[PDB]
Amino acid sequence: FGAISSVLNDILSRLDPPEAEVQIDRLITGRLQSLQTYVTQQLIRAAEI
Amino acid sequence: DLCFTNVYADSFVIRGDEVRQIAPGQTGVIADYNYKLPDDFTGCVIAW
Repeated sequence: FGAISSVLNDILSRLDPPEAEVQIDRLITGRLQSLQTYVTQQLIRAAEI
Repeated sequence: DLCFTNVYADSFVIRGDEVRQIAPGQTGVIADYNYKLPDDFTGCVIAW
């Protein structure tokens, strides 16, 4: 999602937390948005079924 | 025009080019053994 790596334990094992907040926030945004999209699609399929 | 509960004034004297290290969030010598500021610091640093 635009960070330096996609594995969270890497970012915790490389950077200090006061600047690792920057990377982790980007990951939170990306994963939360993807999860929301999945749930909306499952809602529409539920209405059809 | 803001109002504060209590003000804390800290004073000391260091070597001149380590005033980069007095800023919060980074490490060094002074930030590791003598004086460390937390990451959510709310105030000012004056040096001359």
